Amino acid sequence: TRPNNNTRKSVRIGPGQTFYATGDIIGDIKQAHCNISEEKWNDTLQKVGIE
Amino acid sequence: ATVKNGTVEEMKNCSFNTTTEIRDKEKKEYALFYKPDIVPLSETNNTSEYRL
Amino acid sequence: LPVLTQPASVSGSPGQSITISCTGTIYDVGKFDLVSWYQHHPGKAPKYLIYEVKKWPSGVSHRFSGSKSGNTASLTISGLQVEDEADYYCCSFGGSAAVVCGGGTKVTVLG
Amino acid sequence: QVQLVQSGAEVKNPGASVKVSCAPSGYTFTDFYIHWVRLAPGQGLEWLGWMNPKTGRTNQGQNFQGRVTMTRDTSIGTAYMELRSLTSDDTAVYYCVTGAWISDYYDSSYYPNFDHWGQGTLVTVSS
Ligand SMILES: *[C@@H]1O[C@H](CO)[C@@H](O[C@@H]2O[C@H](CO)[C@@H](O[C@@H]3O[C@H](CO[C@H]4O[C@H](CO[C@H]5O[C@H](CO)[C@@H](O)[C@H](O)[C@@H]5O[C@H]5O[C@H](CO)[C@@H](O)[C@H](O)[C@@H]5O)[C@@H](O)[C@H](O[C@H]5O[C@H](CO)[C@@H](O)[C@H](O)[C@@H]5O[C@H]5O[C@H](CO)[C@@H](O)[C@H](O)[C@@H]5O)[C@@H]4O)[C@@H](O)[C@H](O[C@H]4O[C@H](CO)[C@@H](O)[C@H](O)[C@@H]4O[C@H]4O[C@H](CO)[C@@H](O)[C@H](O)[C@@H]4O[C@H]4O[C@H](CO)[C@@H](O)[C@H](O)[C@@H]4O)[C@@H]3O)[C@H](O)[C@H]2NC(C)=O)[C@H](O)[C@H]1NC(C)=O
Ligand SMILES: *[C@@H]1O[C@H](CO)[C@@H](O[C@@H]2O[C@H](CO)[C@@H](O[C@@H]3O[C@H](CO[C@H]4O[C@H](CO)[C@@H](O)[C@H](O)[C@@H]4O)[C@@H](O)[C@H](O[C@H]4O[C@H](CO)[C@@H](O)[C@H](O)[C@@H]4O[C@H]4O[C@H](CO)[C@@H](O)[C@H](O)[C@@H]4O)[C@@H]3O)[C@H](O)[C@H]2NC(C)=O)[C@H](O)[C@H]1NC(C)=O
Ligand SMILES: *[C@@H]1O[C@H](CO)[C@@H](O[C@@H]2O[C@H](CO)[C@@H](O[C@@H]3O[C@H](CO)[C@@H](O)[C@H](O)[C@@H]3O)[C@H](O)[C@H]2NC(C)=O)[C@H](O)[C@H]1NC(C)=O
Repeated sequence: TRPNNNTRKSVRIGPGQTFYATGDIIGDIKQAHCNISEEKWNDTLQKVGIE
Repeated sequence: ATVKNGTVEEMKNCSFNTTTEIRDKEKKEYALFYKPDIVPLSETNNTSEYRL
Repeated sequence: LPVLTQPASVSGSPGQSITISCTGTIYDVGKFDLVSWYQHHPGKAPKYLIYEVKKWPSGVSHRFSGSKSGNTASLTISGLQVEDEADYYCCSFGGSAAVVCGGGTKVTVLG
Repeated sequence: QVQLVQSGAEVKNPGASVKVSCAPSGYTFTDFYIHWVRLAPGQGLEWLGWMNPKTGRTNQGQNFQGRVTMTRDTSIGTAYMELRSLTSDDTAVYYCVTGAWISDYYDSSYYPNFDHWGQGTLVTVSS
């Protein structure tokens, strides 16, 4: 997950075409990441080692 | 806009001079940019100057 | 600010009841299950007695039943006594990046 | 249990500025958010802004942008706030209050949960 709540900030750049960019970021800044289950990954390591 | 000692890898705010839809009315604009993506313009003391 | 609705001064005798509705807009109140009330007891600073819409912070009887109703937060009160006289606020999450509250309902308990 | 204290009363003319200070105890200063609220004589309370002891990032209510100001320090462990352009209305008492727990991996600043409250700050303004 990315907990920052990004928003779009749209500009018109060059004739008849539009650039998009990250806008003024709302809320408090937080750090993006991933999450995995420690018990099952360790068990899966335990099951892989025999192979 | 930098949490000077944060355990964080935030994105940077800079600006730039934008050529509007008409090619001879230039105008400034700004937008954020994720931190790896931009290279400093110079390896010198040009701590202001930045480029994609 | 968009102050929420609140029945201002409805009340009864001991053992009577009131009903509350905290209506905002379609964008603020019911987006998350995060609603809090604060009891401005007369003569002392406010006090914390609703959490998570349907939970009480500390050990207190769950008389003031919590319910989710989307655009408005509704709660039912019953089993009161004369000593329950106090002013009860209601607060809710209010979008980027703030909270909003109501006008406060006082239990003007009679007798 | 948490011990919380505010600065005392203050006197100005209407349209002036006010400053409020707060400092908690019972928990390490870097682990909780700090908020402020205004308590009228019966009108709905105004929530003004939230404060982060770690960062200089703060937000304020839709009434107060451009009007409020806030700073904080870590070593002494104090929270500060400043509002400009006071009114006869905001003779209402201001309350420092402790917010929710701080997390890096998910956001919790906007949680409207207040567990510890101060004893009030009464700014005075009159014609
Ligand atoms: C991915 O992944 C990731 C990972 O990496 C993740 O993340 C994650 O997530 C999760 C989920 O969300 C989360 O969780 C969270 O948490 C929080 C917190 O945490 C922890 O911690 C804590 C600590 O403490 C502190 O504070 C206090 C106060 O509060 C104080 O007193 C203390 O002292 C501390 O302080 C400081 O200082 C010190 C000094 O010494 C130091 O040392 C330290 O360190 C600090 O700093 C803890 O405590 C907790 O725990 C607790 O709680 C829980 C819950 O509740 C439980 O379960 C447990 O058990 C515990 O309990 C306690 O109490 C009891 C009573 O009875 C007892 O019995 C026991 O024994 C104990 O004592 C934790 O662990 C939290 O908070 C949260 O929760 C909340 O919210 C919920 C909803 O959501 C609810 O339900 C609950 O209930 C809660 O609420 C509560 O609380 C709050 C605060 O805390 C408040 O505000 C409210 O109002 C309430 O209140 C209550 O209580 C109180 C007391 O406390 C009272 O007073 C009142 O009256 C009432 O009653 C959650 O759980 C985590 O955090 C995270 N992590 C990180 C790292 O970030 C993620 O998520 C993923 N992803 C995604 C997407 O998600
Ligand atoms: C993550 O980041 C996103 C942004 O990317 C953010 O979403 C935005 O949230 C804000 C709230 O903070 C939203 O603001 C609302 O915008 C509407 C737009 O109104 C227009 O459009 C509607 C629908 O098309 C029309 O019906 C309307 O007439 C307008 O043309 C505003 O209407 C909202 O203002 C009202 O409600 C506010 C309270 O929510 C009041 O403060 C305000 O005064 C307005 O109330 C008045 O009007 C009401 C009727 O509308 C009336 O009943 C009341 O009595 C009062 O008189 C509000 O400003 C914004 O739209 C969101 N943007 C997008 C793209 O979704 C997320 O909130 C953010 N999430 C988190 C968790 O941070
Ligand atoms: C990213 O940086 C740029 C500047 O490099 C920021 O834009 C500028 O922000 C300042 C401060 O808010 C603006 O100045 C203010 O203008 C209002 C006008 O009402 C004035 O009342 C204030 O006292 C202050 O002077 C400035 O106008 C603005 N630049 C432009 C072209 O509008 C931008 O906000 C930064 N983004 C983030 C997310 O920090």
